[PDB]
Amino acid sequence: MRECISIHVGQAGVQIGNACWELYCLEHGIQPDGQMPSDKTIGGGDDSFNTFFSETGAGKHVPRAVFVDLEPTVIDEVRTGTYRQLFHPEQLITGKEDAANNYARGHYTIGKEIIDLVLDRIRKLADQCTGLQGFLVFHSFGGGTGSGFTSLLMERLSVDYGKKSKLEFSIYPAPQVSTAVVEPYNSILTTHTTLEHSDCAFMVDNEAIYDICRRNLDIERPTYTNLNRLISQIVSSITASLRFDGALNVDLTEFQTNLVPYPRIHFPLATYAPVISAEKAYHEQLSVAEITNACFEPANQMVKCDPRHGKYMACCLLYRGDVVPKDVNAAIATIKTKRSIQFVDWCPTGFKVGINYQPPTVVPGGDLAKVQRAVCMLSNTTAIAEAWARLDHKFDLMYAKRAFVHWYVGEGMEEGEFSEAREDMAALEKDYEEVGVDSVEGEGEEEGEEY
Amino acid sequence: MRECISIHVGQAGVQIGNACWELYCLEHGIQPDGQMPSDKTIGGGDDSFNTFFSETGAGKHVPRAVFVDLEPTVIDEVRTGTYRQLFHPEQLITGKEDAANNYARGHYTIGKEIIDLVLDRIRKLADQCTGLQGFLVFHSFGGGTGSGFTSLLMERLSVDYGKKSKLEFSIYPAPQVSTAVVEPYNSILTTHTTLEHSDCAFMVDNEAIYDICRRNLDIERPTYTNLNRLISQIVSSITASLRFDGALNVDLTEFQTNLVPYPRIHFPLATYAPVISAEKAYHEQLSVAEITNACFEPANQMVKCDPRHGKYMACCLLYRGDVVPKDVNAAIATIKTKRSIQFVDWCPTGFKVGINYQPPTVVPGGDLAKVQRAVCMLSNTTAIAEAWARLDHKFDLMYAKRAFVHWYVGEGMEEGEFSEAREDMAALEKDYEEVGVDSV
Amino acid sequence: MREIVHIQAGQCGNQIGAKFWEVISDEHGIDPTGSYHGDSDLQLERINVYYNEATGNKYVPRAILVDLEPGTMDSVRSGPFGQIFRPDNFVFGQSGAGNNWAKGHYTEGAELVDSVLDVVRKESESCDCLQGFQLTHSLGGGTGSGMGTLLISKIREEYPDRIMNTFSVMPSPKVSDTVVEPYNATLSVHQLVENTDETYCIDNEALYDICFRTLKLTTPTYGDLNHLVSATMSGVTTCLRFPGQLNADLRKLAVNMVPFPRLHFFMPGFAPLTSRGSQQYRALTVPELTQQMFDSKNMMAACDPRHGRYLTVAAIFRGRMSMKEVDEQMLNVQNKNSSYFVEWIPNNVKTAVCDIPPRGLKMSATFIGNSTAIQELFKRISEQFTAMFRRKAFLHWYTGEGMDEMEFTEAESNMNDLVSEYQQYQDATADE
Amino acid sequence: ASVKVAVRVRPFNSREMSRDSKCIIQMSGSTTTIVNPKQPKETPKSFSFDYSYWSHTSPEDINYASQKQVYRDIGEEMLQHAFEGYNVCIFAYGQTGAGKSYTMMGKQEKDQQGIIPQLCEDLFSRINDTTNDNMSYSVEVSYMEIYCERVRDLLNPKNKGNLRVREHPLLGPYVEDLSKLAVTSYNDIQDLMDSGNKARTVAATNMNETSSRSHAVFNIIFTQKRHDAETNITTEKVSKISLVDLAGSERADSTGAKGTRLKEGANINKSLTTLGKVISALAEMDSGPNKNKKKKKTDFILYRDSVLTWLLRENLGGNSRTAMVAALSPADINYDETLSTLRYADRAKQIRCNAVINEDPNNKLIRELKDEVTRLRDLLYAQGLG
Ligand SMILES: CC(=O)O[C@H]1C(=O)[C@@]2(C)[C@H]([C@H](OC(=O)c3ccccc3)[C@]3(O)C[C@H](OC(=O)[C@H](O)[C@@H](NC(=O)c4ccccc4)c4ccccc4)C(C)=C1C3(C)C)[C@]1(OC(C)=O)CO[C@@H]1C[C@@H]2O
Ligand SMILES: Nc1nc2c(ncn2[C@@H]2O[C@H](COP(=O)(O)OP(=O)(O)OP(=O)(O)O)[C@@H](O)[C@H]2O)c(=O)[nH]1
Ligand SMILES: Nc1nc2c(ncn2[C@@H]2O[C@H](COP(=O)(O)OP(=O)(O)OP(=O)(O)O)[C@@H](O)[C@H]2O)c(=O)[nH]1
Ligand SMILES: Nc1ncnc2c1ncn2[C@@H]1O[C@H](COP(=O)(O)OP(=O)(O)NP(=O)(O)O)[C@@H](O)[C@H]1O
Ligand SMILES: Nc1nc2c(ncn2[C@@H]2O[C@H](COP(=O)(O)OP(=O)(O)O)[C@@H](O)[C@H]2O)c(=O)[nH]1
Ligand SMILES: [Mg+2]
Ligand SMILES: [Mg+2]
Ligand SMILES: [Mg+2]
Repeated sequence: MRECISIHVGQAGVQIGNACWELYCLEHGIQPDGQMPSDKTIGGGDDSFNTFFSETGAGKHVPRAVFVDLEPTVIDEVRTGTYRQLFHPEQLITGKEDAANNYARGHYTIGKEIIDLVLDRIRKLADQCTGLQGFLVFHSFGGGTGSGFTSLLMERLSVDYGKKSKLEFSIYPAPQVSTAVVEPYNSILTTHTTLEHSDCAFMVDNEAIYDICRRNLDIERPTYTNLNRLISQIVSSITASLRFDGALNVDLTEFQTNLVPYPRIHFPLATYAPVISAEKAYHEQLSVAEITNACFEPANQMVKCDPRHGKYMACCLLYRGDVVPKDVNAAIATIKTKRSIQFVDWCPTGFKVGINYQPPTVVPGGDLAKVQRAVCMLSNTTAIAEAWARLDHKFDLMYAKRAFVHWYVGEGMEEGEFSEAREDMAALEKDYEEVGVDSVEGEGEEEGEEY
Repeated sequence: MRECISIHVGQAGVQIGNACWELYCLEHGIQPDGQMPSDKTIGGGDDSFNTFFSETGAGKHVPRAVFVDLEPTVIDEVRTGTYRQLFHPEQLITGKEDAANNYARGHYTIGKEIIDLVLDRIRKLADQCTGLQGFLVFHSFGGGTGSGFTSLLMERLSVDYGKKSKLEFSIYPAPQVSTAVVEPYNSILTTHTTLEHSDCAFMVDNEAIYDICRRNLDIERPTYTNLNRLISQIVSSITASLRFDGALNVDLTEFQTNLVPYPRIHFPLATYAPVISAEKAYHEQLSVAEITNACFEPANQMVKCDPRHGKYMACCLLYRGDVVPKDVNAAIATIKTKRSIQFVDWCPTGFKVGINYQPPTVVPGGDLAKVQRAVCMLSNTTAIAEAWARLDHKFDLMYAKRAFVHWYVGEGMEEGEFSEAREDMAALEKDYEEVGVDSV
Repeated sequence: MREIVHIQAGQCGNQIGAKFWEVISDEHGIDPTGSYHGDSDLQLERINVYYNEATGNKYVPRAILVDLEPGTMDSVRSGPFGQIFRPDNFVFGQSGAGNNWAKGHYTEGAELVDSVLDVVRKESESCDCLQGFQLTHSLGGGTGSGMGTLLISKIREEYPDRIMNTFSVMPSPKVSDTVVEPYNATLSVHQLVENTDETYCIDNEALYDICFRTLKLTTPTYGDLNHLVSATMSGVTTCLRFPGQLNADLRKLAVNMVPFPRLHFFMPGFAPLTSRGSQQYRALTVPELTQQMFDSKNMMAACDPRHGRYLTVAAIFRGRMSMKEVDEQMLNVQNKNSSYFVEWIPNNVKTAVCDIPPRGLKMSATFIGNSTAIQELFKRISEQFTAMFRRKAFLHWYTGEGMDEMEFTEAESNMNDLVSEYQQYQDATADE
Repeated sequence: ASVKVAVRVRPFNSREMSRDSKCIIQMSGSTTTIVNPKQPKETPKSFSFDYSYWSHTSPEDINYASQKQVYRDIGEEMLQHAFEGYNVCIFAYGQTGAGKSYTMMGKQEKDQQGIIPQLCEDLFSRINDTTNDNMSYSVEVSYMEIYCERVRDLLNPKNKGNLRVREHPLLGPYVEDLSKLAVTSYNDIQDLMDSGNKARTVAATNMNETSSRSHAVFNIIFTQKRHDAETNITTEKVSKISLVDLAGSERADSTGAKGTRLKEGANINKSLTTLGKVISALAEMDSGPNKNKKKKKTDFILYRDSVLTWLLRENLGGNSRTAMVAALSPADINYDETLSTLRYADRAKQIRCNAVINEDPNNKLIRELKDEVTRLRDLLYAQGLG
């Protein structure tokens, strides 16, 4: 009834997809083989929710997803793993070499010969849907595939469908740590297609999530599984309003209407307040006010950027569990009195509220405590520009001497499709500076005259 | 015979009619179902008096009345109440909404499409009559129906019948208390009806009757039922000379002859003297002098006017009970001896007297006490202009800014029709301030 | 007969409706299955105002449900009274307005309006003599504002004689649930000021304050707010359904309340509210009802009546009481507070009395006030509107659906004209 | 400048002859006197205006007012002001049977033409005579009716849909899709007129065989283009001429209205009452501050309660020179209604116009600065200081 296709590209996308689909199957009571014995025990119900799963005659449920990659190594783990019987066999792997941290190879030397099949499968999936809400693309900057093939796929999807919404959940390069040397080129070349075609893009950072895991959950040696679980919780909180019943429901288009002021500034940050270990789940009340306050703490941000250095253009709070609107109004009122949190003068309201009844689930073997109230906050702010500026510096230090450039031009790329991207990025960095300035004092010349 | 037709219009008229017909039925011995056991127990007499009741072959007595309203919510209470079998089934509701306190709706748009039925029923009722004397119209100013539809009906009746007397019993707006914001417009717009087509208009005020109930009857929280019962008593005292025997009888034409010196001044006041509770009915003689002095008290008037500020032009006293003419001739003298009561120069006589033997009856569950001597006074004086003048002031305060005017215009009335009416009203005031100017 | 058609649009209007039909059903005596199981004989005498008859002695509510999301329809059907309403009246679509006024008014609602109007025509044709309409919605959302004003315009075009009412839940000063409230509120008021006969201003903050300070509830929810709104809704129309000493149709209230056409925004109130544990201390009589009714903290619009002047006020009492006491109390509240009443209307209180009170109460009263202080509310929205229109904060979502800036400018101008009109009588002096 | 006021009396009609009546109105010069039939020889009233017109007695020329006389008196000055650059407007007024239409339309078939075709004749003759190599004119027309708070086009072919009214933020209210058509000759505009008058909605009443059920406005946009390609600019001046034929005030008991006619009369009366309130309030507003203190008290006038007042807001007050033509019935029967008209005519005289001639601001400033600089330079050069 309200369908959403999920597209996962690259190793990061596929692994986050594993975490997300584990969470969804645990949430709706579907076994890893697709059967749902809970419905048989109940004798009938709507548990086969159409937002993510499609039902066949025999009761088997198949997810609405499309996995893509160029290395067989990652998809082969899924094809012989615990969820081998859940997915359709069409996993869309390119049985060849990989892009190898090269944007050009991902875009238009190896991205071809696989894009057509992917688009055909997406066409079949969309035809099965009786009313679409949008797409959810999971990818990663820096990697060759997740940049180039993502750019090509978004271009083709925007041409073919056009009106439907398109959201992203991407891993931005961290300020200090990185697992590659040619990351900035890939990120800068990706920014154009991230800007023109996508409608609302969320960004996260591995360093921030590492710090959150260290400080809050008391895990000294985390791995990618915990980070993927946290991102899965974020996405589930985003999409919970389409599935379960609630007092105030927020559709996917409501996010876009209430969160982006102008078409070019659709880069909000995300946060999840009650991250706490089972041991520390006690000794604390975890009331609505506490989690709402924690959402605004600069230390809990999932991107290495300080909100105190900018201004909040807009915010959107999604609550889940035992919450009553009165406490939400009180929380927002007390937040509006603090002077550290700054709001641009042209958005006096600056808040969106959504409440859902289903509380979050617990994954067996996880590291998050069972709680009765949760909140996910999405903030459109001007601090994020700082992060971009840092990455931009790195790009220049490698492009002055034309390092690692022959690999890119050797795969059919002109040298001046580089500088071009930089200029585009610079223009974006201007707009975030322009919007955040307070309205000039008495913007309409001066007033006061005869009546 | 001596026969009258009663027309009740609007909620106030219908409720006053309920009280009035309860009183008449109790007076004559007619049960609520219309049967009179007194006929089968006595075998004679004329207790089926034709002044108010028409007799059928089976022995049932149907009243001579016409109830009218533009909503069903009020008259339906009669159709499913205690007196459902007394009245004829034809009660003339308009199967629509009400006039909404709007003169224009009640006179031009919604007031029509029911006038024809009302006229047909009145014609049928008057055809059965054999000496019809006059009409009694009960209504209330300030209501859309009671103003507009009453005006339309009065015009049609004057055109059709012409010579029959048409008395009026109306509820004038009070100076201070009120239950609608647009009362002055509706009250001023209907001066033409009461001034041109009516023959004698009696007015009362809710505040005056509230004060009388609070003081004389010791009722702290009265409601409309007591007011209706008192007005019913006054109407009965007016009409009693037609039905029962008496030493001096007064017909309706005699009332009109003695209370109306000139055509345009037919606006007398009415008072009823022995209003007293059962507990206070003792400790007092309630003789003729006491009751006839009670009529002249400013505090016992039924409209908030002070008779001391004007001059008495005519007076008519109607006694019911054990009263002998001697005691009546002696009081008329004492009140002529007193100097606080002023009579105009051109009326050397001043007083008309009538006496009837039938004493007033008591309604079960009522508040008036049983008494052996009663008197109803009707007095034509110049003080009534005061009650008019205040209202005119109110009208001005709303007409300078044209407040609440588009409702009237949207229903077919023209703006100038307001102003014209006001001038007419002013002229009326001017003539009651130049019939007293002492003659020179 | 005086028959009313009810329409509900959006989540807020739909839920308020639900609780209105649970307060009007008990008062007449209707089972959830539609059968009648009452006691008194006056409950069926005027049932046809809000209910149509069906062959099995059944009574179906004469209502119409509208939305652009199936979820709210499903919630109402899966409820205690979901089976009482006619299935054919559940008009809805998919791909809701998305909190966008343009989508509700121009793009998405333009398709569903034809079906809703067909249902409205069918329902109105079956009536014997139609009195008027009434519609419940919230001005802060897309579906409510858009389709409500569109339907109001269409119906007023087709049925010009009949009276039209609205019960609007309007943006709160501090409380905010959506970011683009000012645009929707301005664009909806631009139509409401033109195409309606009465409007009642509801605000969430006032209801929360009443629940806290007067009813002493610890955890209010939307059900209590719907409860209060439903109580006022029933009290307004009580005089059409039960007998009394003084009667007041909706048209009579409109005539007595609206001095000029562009002043039909009202402040509602109800009495008594006692907090379930202090009734044993509080007496019940007409003076205390008037005292609670004219108090400033009782009003449901979050506008202080002491900051302006009462143009005109109306009181509908329900119970068995004396008329002298009522008249004396209204005169007293006039005379003591003469500074707050306009001088060029000699008497500006309308009074009505009905005999049958609510089921569990011995007396009750409802209040409809018309005062200048409401202008304050509009000013707030206007200020906020400017703060987002000076820079085109969220404009491309609207212009993308077939709109232009001229509409925004004229919508602002009309509200400013209304505020100036209300202000003209506010200040003292004026006089003759 | 004040709003000019003209008053004109028509002769008796058959309705006033079958039921006997007498002539109550007199006039001398610009003053008109009203006698009271109900209270005669008590208080005869007099009122002073800009023009009074006695068209009662056609056979005699003693102070007789023909159509050409009234036209030469007001329409010629309005057209001259329009040629200067002003926007001008003269609108009728009166009660059902006052002859408001006979004054603004007249009879084309006779020489006794109204004040709409004679302007058109004078305008077309003037532009045809004054046209040159360096002088050209562009003239366009529109005509709209207000039936019951809905605007309908008469020039357009059959278009059932009603027209929406918008508010340009700079230019004020206007109608959207009003069929504005250009004209080049008398015959073209005359045919447009015949179509428009045939399209107007009319009905028969007991007060008038052919009465009007709608207000009607005639707008002419006139463009003066001076074409000196070396020096001057084209489209030098733009002006608006508008004439209004309001519907007559209905009385109901003396018209026989019923059903649909009564509803139309109610709507007409509401519109006229709103217009009267606007007139009185505007006169008060312009009278008070002008003489009281000049404080500019912020009592604002309200035109939003009727589409008629909204459309004519500029003409009622602001950038327009405006005048009134009150038609009157002489019979005693209408003595009240006639009197009201006279009073409202008086309230029109106190109203003030605030009208200016303007062009593109850059052109005006450049021309004025050039003139000043030329004068200063000439003075300097004449004295040898340049
Ligand atoms: C012991 C006693 O006196 O019980 C009362 C009571 O305590 C009070 C507190 C009731 C109670 O109301 C509340 O507590 C309440 C809470 C939130 C929102 C609204 C009300 C009562 O629930 C409400 C209930 O009202 C009714 O029974 C009316 O018929 C009422 N019914 C409903 O609204 C209704 C709701 C759901 C289902 C069916 C009916 C009504 C009022 C106006 C118009 C129509 C109907 C009454 C008298 C009481 C209780 C039960 C405690 C009061 O409610 C009203 C509005 O009448 C609170 O103000 C009054 C004062 C009463 O004294
Ligand atoms: N949060 C998170 N980030 C990941 C994960 N896996 C990879 N990444 C990030 O992704 C970056 C590498 O890009 P990928 O898209 O995974 O590379 P790829 O998919 O193999 O495509 P190629 O570059 O062509 O090899 C690394 O720098 C990581 O920071 C993961 O499981 N979780
Ligand atoms: N004395 C007395 N006066 C009453 C009574 N009922 C109503 N009134 C008066 O009637 C006035 C209101 O006008 P109504 O007569 O009720 O209006 P209506 O006749 O119902 O006509 P509509 O307004 O169209 O319904 C009030 O000022 C009351 O004083 C009553 O029972 N007794
Ligand atoms: N001064 C006049 N000389 C000759 N004929 C006249 C004169 N005044 C009116 N008439 C005729 O009598 C009729 C009444 O005039 P008319 O202009 O129609 O009234 P009006 O003011 O337009 N009111 P309405 O009838 O509602 O439009 C017209 O048809 C004229 O032909
Ligand atoms: N009183 C009341 N208000 C509500 C309720 N639900 C939502 N609202 C209000 O409605 C506003 C949102 O409007 P919405 O229902 O989304 O409008 P729609 O999207 O067009 O249907 C918020 O400001 C809420 O305060 C409710 O149950 N009761
Ligand atoms: Mg790879
Ligand atoms: Mg009534
Ligand atoms: Mg005409």
